[PDB]
Amino acid sequence: AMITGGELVVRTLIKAGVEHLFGLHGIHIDTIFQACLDHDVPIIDTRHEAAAGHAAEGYARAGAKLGVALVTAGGGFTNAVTPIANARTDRTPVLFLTGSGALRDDETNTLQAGIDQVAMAAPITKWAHRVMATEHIPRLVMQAIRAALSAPRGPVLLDLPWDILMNQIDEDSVIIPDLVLSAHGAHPDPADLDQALALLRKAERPVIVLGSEASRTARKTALSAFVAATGVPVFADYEGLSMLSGLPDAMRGGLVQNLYSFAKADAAPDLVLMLGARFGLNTGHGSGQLIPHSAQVIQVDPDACELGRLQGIALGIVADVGGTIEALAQATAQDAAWPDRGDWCAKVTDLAQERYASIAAKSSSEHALHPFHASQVIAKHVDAGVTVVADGGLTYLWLSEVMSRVKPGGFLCHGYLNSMGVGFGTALGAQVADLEAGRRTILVTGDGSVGYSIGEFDTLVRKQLPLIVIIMNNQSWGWTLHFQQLAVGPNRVTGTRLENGSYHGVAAAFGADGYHVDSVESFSAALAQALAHNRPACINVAVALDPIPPEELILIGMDPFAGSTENLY
Amino acid sequence: AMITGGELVVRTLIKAGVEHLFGLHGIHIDTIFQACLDHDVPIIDTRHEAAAGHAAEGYARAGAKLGVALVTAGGGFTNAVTPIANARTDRTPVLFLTGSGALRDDETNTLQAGIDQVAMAAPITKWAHRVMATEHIPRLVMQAIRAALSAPRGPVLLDLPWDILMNQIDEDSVIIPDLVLSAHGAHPDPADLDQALALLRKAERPVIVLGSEASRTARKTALSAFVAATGVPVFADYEGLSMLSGLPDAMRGGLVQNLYSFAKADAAPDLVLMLGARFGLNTGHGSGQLIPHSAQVIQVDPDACELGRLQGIALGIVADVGGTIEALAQATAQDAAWPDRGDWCAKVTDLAQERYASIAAKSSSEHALHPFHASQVIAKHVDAGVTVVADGGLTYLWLSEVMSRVKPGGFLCHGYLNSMGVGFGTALGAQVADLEAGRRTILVTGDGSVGYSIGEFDTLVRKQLPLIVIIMNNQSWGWTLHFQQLAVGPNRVTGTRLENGSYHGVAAAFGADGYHVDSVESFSAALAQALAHNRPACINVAVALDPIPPEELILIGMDPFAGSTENLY
Amino acid sequence: AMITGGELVVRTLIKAGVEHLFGLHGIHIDTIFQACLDHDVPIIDTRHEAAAGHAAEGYARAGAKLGVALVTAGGGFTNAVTPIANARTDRTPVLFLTGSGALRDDETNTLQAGIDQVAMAAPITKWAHRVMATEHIPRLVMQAIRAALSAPRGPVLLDLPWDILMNQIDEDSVIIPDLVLSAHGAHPDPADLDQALALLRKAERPVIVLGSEASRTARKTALSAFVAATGVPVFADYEGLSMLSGLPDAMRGGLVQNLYSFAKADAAPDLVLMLGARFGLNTGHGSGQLIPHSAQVIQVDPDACELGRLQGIALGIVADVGGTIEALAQATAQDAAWPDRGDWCAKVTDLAQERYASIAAKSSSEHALHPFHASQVIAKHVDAGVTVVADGGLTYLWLSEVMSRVKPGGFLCHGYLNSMGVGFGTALGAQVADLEAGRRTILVTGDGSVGYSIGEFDTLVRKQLPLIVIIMNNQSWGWTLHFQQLAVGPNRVTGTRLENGSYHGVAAAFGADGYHVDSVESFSAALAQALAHNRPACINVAVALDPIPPEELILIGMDPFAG
Ligand SMILES: Cc1ncc(C[n+]2csc(CCOP(=O)(O)OP(=O)(O)O)c2C)c(N)n1
Ligand SMILES: Cc1ncc(C[n+]2csc(CCOP(=O)(O)OP(=O)(O)O)c2C)c(N)n1
Ligand SMILES: Cc1ncc(C[n+]2csc(CCOP(=O)(O)OP(=O)(O)O)c2C)c(N)n1
Ligand SMILES: [Mg+2]
Ligand SMILES: [Mg+2]
Ligand SMILES: [Mg+2]
Repeated sequence: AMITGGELVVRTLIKAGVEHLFGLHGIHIDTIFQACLDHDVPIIDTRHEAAAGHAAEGYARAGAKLGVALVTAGGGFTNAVTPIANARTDRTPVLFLTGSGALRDDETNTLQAGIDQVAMAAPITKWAHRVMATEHIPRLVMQAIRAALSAPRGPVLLDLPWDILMNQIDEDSVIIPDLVLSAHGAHPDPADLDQALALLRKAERPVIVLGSEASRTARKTALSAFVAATGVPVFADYEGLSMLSGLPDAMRGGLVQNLYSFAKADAAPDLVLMLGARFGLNTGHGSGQLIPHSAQVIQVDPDACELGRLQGIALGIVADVGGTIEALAQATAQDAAWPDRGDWCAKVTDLAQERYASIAAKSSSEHALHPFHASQVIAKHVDAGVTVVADGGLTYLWLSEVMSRVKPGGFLCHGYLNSMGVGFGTALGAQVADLEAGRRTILVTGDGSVGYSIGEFDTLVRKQLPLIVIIMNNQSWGWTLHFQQLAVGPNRVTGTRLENGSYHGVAAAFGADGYHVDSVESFSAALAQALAHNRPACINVAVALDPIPPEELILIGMDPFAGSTENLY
Repeated sequence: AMITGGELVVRTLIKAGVEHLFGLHGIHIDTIFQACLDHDVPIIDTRHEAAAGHAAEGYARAGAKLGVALVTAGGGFTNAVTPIANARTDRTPVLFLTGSGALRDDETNTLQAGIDQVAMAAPITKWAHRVMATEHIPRLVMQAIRAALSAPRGPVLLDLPWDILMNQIDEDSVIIPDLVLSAHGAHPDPADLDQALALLRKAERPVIVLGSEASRTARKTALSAFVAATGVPVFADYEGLSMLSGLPDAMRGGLVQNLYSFAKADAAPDLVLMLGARFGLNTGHGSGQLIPHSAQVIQVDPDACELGRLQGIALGIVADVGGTIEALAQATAQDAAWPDRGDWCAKVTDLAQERYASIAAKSSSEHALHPFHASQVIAKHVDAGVTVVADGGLTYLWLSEVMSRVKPGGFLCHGYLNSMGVGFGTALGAQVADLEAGRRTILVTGDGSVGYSIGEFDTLVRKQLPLIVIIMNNQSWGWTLHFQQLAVGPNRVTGTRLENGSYHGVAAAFGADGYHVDSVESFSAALAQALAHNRPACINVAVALDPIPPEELILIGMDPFAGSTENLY
Repeated sequence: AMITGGELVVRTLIKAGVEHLFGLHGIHIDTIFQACLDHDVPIIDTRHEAAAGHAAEGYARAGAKLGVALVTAGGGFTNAVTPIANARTDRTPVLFLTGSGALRDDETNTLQAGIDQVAMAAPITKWAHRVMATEHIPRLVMQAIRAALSAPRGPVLLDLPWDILMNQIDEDSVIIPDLVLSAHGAHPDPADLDQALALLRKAERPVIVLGSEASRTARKTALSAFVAATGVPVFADYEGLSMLSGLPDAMRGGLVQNLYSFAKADAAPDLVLMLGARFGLNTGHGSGQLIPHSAQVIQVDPDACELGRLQGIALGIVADVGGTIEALAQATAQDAAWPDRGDWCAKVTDLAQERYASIAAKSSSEHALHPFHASQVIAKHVDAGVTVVADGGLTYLWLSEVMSRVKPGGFLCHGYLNSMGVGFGTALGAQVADLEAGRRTILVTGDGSVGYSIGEFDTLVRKQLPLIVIIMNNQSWGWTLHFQQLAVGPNRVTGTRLENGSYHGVAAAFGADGYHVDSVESFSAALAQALAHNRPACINVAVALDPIPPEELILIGMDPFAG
C-alpha cells in the first residue's frame, strides 16, 4: 500500500524500540500523529513545546534509553531550543523531530516557514539535518538514533519538511533498517587498564567519581562487583548519584561535593578515577578543591577533549564508560585480593557525617521552616522506588545535603546550563518512564522555577501522571537575591522578589490536589497523604529565605565551615 | 568615577531614548539591573524569558519605538529565541541584550556557559554580535540600535560576556555617542514617484495596501492627507490596520483579506499600491486571489528581494515606507486635483458589508456561544483608546471579521510565524506602552495559547498592569482539530483536545479578577465591568468549536461563500 | 518543449541583462554550460575557481554592473570562498552560482557532496540559499540578483543541486520574471538634504569623500553638476577614485589619504560629506587623522550601522548614494548661489603637490629602480582609456602616490580584506568588460601576489585577453618583510624572502609576451611596446626593496613627513 512519510518515521521509531513520544501537535506533523494512533504509540502531548522537550530528556534519563520529542514547524522548533541545549550539555540522548515548511513552498513568506532550523541547532546538537526526500526517512531516522545513542550521548535534530511527510510511497519500495548498533560499549586497551589498576592498588586513599555516561549505560552489576572486589569508595556528580544506590553502604561516598573538606582534614585523595565525570562546574573546575592537584588522576571519557581539560592527569583513556566498568569488573574478578581500605572508607563516612551534622546543628525552624528541615522531610521517603527531580536554586543546593545518605531510584538535577524551569517537563517525562518501572516521581522546585511550566498541571491531570510537585516557596528568585545582597549590597535587591501567588490554588484550578503547609508537622503529613494516593499533587511549602546553603558559598570560593571568610566580590 | 560595563550599557540606552526594559534577572546581567535602579529605568521582570522577549516586541509595536529585552546567559538566551524569530519575521525593532559566560572562563565547562549564542541567532536577526571589550559597549550598543531601527526594522542580538559587564572603567575615558540617525526615511526617486502617480490617476479601481513598515514610521498625518487628496481606498494586513484608524470612513477598506470576493463581483482592482506589504501569507501569496495578476502593481519596500517576489509587478521601488508616504503627501498637495472615486469606495464598503452580513446570518448562538457573536461583543468596546492583541487560531480568524469596521488604537496579531502563545507576553508589553498613551489593552487568545505563558498573571498583579485577558475557550487546540477532521477524517482527532482546566480560577489564584461566562449577556456584562476597573482581569468565555471561520477555508484554497467547494487536502 | 533546470538559469540571467559568465566546468553544472552554448553567452573559463570568482568581481567593478561566477560542487564552491568574502567587504555585486550534490543522493558519502555550502557562505554574503525545486529557479535567481544589486551592493550565493539542474520541465509551465527593480536609488528626505546643504554653505573648508557605492551607481553627470555648482573639492578612497576622473581639475582632491597633512598646515576640513565612504581602514578609522574630530561630518550610507561607527557625526542619512548625488545636483541647480572656494581648492592642490614633490625629491634610482620612479612610468599612460588594477603590498602603496594626479578610466585596488593574489583574476574580468568599452587593462602586482594565480596566463592566451601584467619584483613578500625588520629587528627576517623565479619566463611558457627590465629607460620602452600590440604581456620589473612608502608609516601611526 501507499504510506505517508510520517508513517515511515513511526515504523522506523518502532523498530528502534521507541514506545512513547513527547510533543505538541501542528498540522505540519499530523502524519506522524496519525501513524502513532494507528500503531498505538502514545504521544504525551503537553501545553508548551519546551516541556515536551524536557520531558523527553526526563524520560531518557530516568529510563536509561532514547527519548523522543516531536514539535511542529516554526514556533514549534524555536520553543524546543532550550531542551536541545540542555540535552547537549547534560549528554542526554534525545531525538528531536521537527516539522518545517514544504520544500515546494520554499521562499513564499508562508505560514511557519522561513527559519533555518538546522543552522540554529547545529551548534547545540551532535547532529542536525533536514531530510530532502521521503525515501530517505528510514535510514536518516535510524542514523540519527545511532548518533544520539553512541557515546557521548547527546541530542540530535531531524527536520522533516511538510511535503516530505505528506508524500506517499509504495511500502514495497523502501526498507526499514534495523537498529544495528552494539549495546556493549568499547573497552580500554588492556595495557591502559592494567596501568590504571596498578595505580589503584598502589594508592593509599583512592576514590572513584561517576558522571552522566555511567547512568546511560547503567552497568550496575559490573560496578558493584568491581567495588566489592577493590574496596574503593565511590562518589558521583548529580547525574551519577543513582548509580551509587546499589552499592554496599561502606563504599558510598555520595555526592562529589563532599570531597571539599577532605584537604583541611589531611585526607585528600591521592588517586581519583574519573568515570565520565568532567572537569567543570560539579567537580570544582581546575581549582583542586575536590579533585586535588597532588592526586594521580585517571580519567575515562569518550570525548578526548575532556581529558585533563583543566588539570594535569596521570592517565587518559578514550572509551565508553560502561564498557570500561565492565572491563574493570573482569580484570578484578580474577587477580589477587586487594588491600584493605576499611580505615579509608570509615574516614569518608565520618567526614560526610561531620558535614551533615554541622548543618543540622546550625539550622533552626523556630520562626519559619528552614529549607534543610524541609529537605529532611523529603528524604524519609526516598528509597529505590522513587525518582527525585530537582529545580530551583537555593532549593536544590539545600536538597543536595540530604541526598548523599539515601538511595534514590533516580535523581535528576541541573547540569552545567543551570536552566531554571526545566524541572517540571523533566519530571513529567521521568514519571512516564517510571510508571513502567513502578516508581514514583517527586519534583522539588522553587517558587520561581515552577512559574516557567506551570501549565503542565493540566497535562498531569489529562494524562493521569501522578507526579508530586513540591514547591519550596521563599517568595523570591532566591539564589539571585542572595547574590544581590552578598555581591553588591544590603539594599540593592531588585527584580528578584516574588511576593505573590497561590501555587496550590493554581494546581487546584487545573484539577490537581493542592496542599499549603508551613511546618515540619504539616509537611510530613501532606507528603505522606499525597504519596498514599495515585494522583497528581502540588504541595506549597512556605520556607525561609535568609539561610545560606553551604554550596552557595563554596561555588564562589568561600569556606562555609571555617569561622571567618574573605569576599572576592 | 569608575563605572561598570553594565552602567555603560544603560547610559547608552538612556541616550537613545529607552525608558523601559523587559527581562528576567540572572547574576550575569546584574550590573545592568543595578544601573537601571540608579537611573530609575524600570525593568518589567517576567516569569519566563520568552514572555519578556515578546513583551519588548509588544512595547515596540504598540508604541512605534524600540523595544528592549534583557536576558541572562545560557537558558536565558535559549528561552528568548522564539521572540527573536518572531520579531525577524514581523519586522519588529527589538534589541535583545543577552549575558554570556566570562571570556576569562571560556571553555571551562562552567555555569551557563558554552552555548554559541551568536551562531544560534545569526540566521534570525539583522545583526548578532558578541562584545569583546568593555570600552566597546557604547558604540556597539548604539550601532545595534541603528541596525534595529533602520528599514526594514528587525531584531538585533548583542551578547555581553559577564566579565565584560563587571569590568570597571574611567567614565572620563569613553564617550557615549548620541543616536544620530535620521528619523525621516529615504524617499523614492521623483521619476519613480511620478510614474506611480501617473498610473494611479489612469487607474479605474485602485487600492492601497499597508504593511508593517507603515506602522513603524507612523506617518498618520501625511497618510491621511494623501488619501484625502486622491480618494483611494486603503486596506492593510494585520500590522497595518491601526494605521487606517485616522482615515475618513469612506476610504477605509479594512483588512486586505476582504479583497477575496471582489473578482467574483467583477470588481477586481486594476491597480494596487503596496506600501511595505509583502507577497506572502497575508496577501494570498502569488495566487492572485487578493492582488490580481491582471492588476498593475506598484510595490514599495526597503528590501529589494521582496519586490515581485511571487508575482510580476509594474513598478518596484526601494525606499522607506514612511518617507514614501511623506513624498506622496507632498506631490499630491501640489497638483491636488484627482478623479472622483466615490462610486468605487461605495463598492468597497458594500462588499465588506456583504461579507459581514453573510457571516452574521450564518451564525447561531442557540446552543452555545458562537465565536462571531463573541467577537462582536468585543468590537463594541474598540475605539481609539484600546489596543487589541490577538493569539489563538480559530479565535483570531473569527475576530478578524469584526475588526475592519472598527477603529482600534492598536492591533497586534500573528505574523508569518504563527507562533501560538506569544500573545500574553506581547500584550503585557503593549500595555506598558499604552499606560503612557492612556490606552487600555485587551488580549483575545485561545484556551490552548494562553497555556504557554499563563504564569504572567503573576506579573500583571505585581506590576499593576491592568491588562484584560479574554480566553475564547473551545476545549481544544481548535484550528489543528479542524484540520484533523477536514483534511484526514471524522474520527482521526488526536492530540488536539483540551477538555480540562479552570483558567479563570488560575488567574484568581495569582490575584487577578476572574470571570467565567458562556453567553452574550454574561460576557458583555463581564467585559464592561472589567473595563470599568483599573485592574487586571481574565474572562473565560465558553465558546462553540464546530463553526468554521471563512478564513479557515480561504487559507487552504476553498470558497466559503459559494455553495459547493472541492477539497484540496 | 521540455528544458533543463540549467536552461532556466540561463534564460533568467539573460533577461537580467547578463552577457558573460566566469567559471570553471564540472559535471554538476554542465546543464548551464550547455544552455550558454546554445544562447551564445560566453563563459570565461579559468584555471582556478578563485580566479573566476575574482574575475566576476572585476567585471562588476570595471563595468558598474552585475558579475556572475559559476562553480561546481564541493571543491568548486570551497575554492570560490575568498572571492565571496572579498566581494562582501568591498560591496561588489556578484551572483555566485554553485553546484552541489543531488538531493536524491543526500547523505550517501558521494562525490563532491556533503559540504553545507550555504552555512559556509551565510556569514559572508547578503544572501545564501539552496534551491529545493526546479520550478523555483527563475524567481530565486531573479530574487538573488535583486539582493545583489540593491544598496549596499554585495555578493549572493545560490546553490543549485545537480538533480534540480538536470530535471526537465515544460517551458510553458514556469514564468521567467523580468528584472523589475528601479535603477534610480532612494533619495534623502528633503529636510535632511536641506540641513546638509545649510551646513555645507556655512562651512569654511569643506570636502567630499566618495566610497564604493558611488562607483556602483556611476552617477557622473549629477556629480559633476553638483561639484560645478558648489565648488567643493572631492576626495575618494580607492574604489571611488575613478569617479573623480570626469571632474574639473581644480576640484579633484584625489585619494582621501592626502588629507593626512592638512592638520599640520592649519587647514583641516571643518566639514566632511561622506558619500558611501565608511569609517575604517581607508579613512583613518576613528583616529581623526583624515576626517577631523573638530569637523562637522555628514554621512550618507545605505547601511545604518555604518553611520558614526567610530566617530561622532552631525547628520546621518540612510539613502542610496547615487540617489543622494542626484538629489544634490537637483537642489543645487535651483538655488544657484554658492560661496567662492577657489582659495580652498588651491590649497588642496598645493598640499597634494607638496606631498608628491617631497617623495620625488626623496626617491633615488641610482643603485636600483626605485618603486616611485617605476610607478611614474606607468602614470604616463593612464588616461580615460585605461583601467588600472593593483595588488601587492608595498607595490600598491607606492603606486597610490601617482594616482591622484591622473584620470584613470577605472582603478581597482584592495579593500579592507587586503587579500594578496586577487589582482590577477580581478584584472582578467576587468579586461573582459573593458574590451566592450574599448579600454585597456593594466595589472600592477608584486612578485609574491602574482604567484597565487600565475596559471591565468594560460587563460589570457586561450581567450585572447590583451591584459598587461606588470610585476614589481623586489624578491620578497615586501610589506611583511618590512614589518619584520622595523617592528622586530634587523635580522628577524624569516619566511618573507622570495629570492627565486623568472616570472617573464613563466608567462613566455604559457604563450604570453615576456619582458624583463630593470631601469626607467628599459621599462618605458617595454610598456610602450606592450601597449602598442593587442596581445597579453608580462613585464618583470626589478625594483628596490628598502624604500619605505609614506603610507607604510602612516598606517602604523608614524609621520613620514616630519623632521
Ligand atoms: C532560564 C534561567 N533564567 C534565569 C536564571 C538565573 N537564576 C539562577 S538561580 C535563580 C532563582 C531561582 O529561584 P527559585 O526557583 O525560586 O528557587 P530558589 O532560588 O528560591 O531556591 C535564577 C533566576 C537561570 N539560571 N536560568
Ligand atoms: C508554537 C506553536 N505550536 C503549535 C502550533 C500549531 N497550531 C496552529 S493553531 C493551533 C491551535 C491553537 O488553539 P487555541 O490557542 O486554543 O485557539 P483555537 O484554534 O482553539 O481558537 C496550533 C496548536 C503553532 N502554530 N505554534
Ligand atoms: C592571502 C594573504 N596572505 C598573506 C597576507 C599578508 N601580506 C600582506 S602584504 C604581503 C606581501 C605581498 O608581497 P608582494 O605581492 O611581493 O608585494 P610587495 O609588498 O613585496 O610589494 C603579505 C604576504 C595577505 N594580506 N593576504
Ligand atoms: Mg524561590
Ligand atoms: Mg482552543
Ligand atoms: Mg614583493
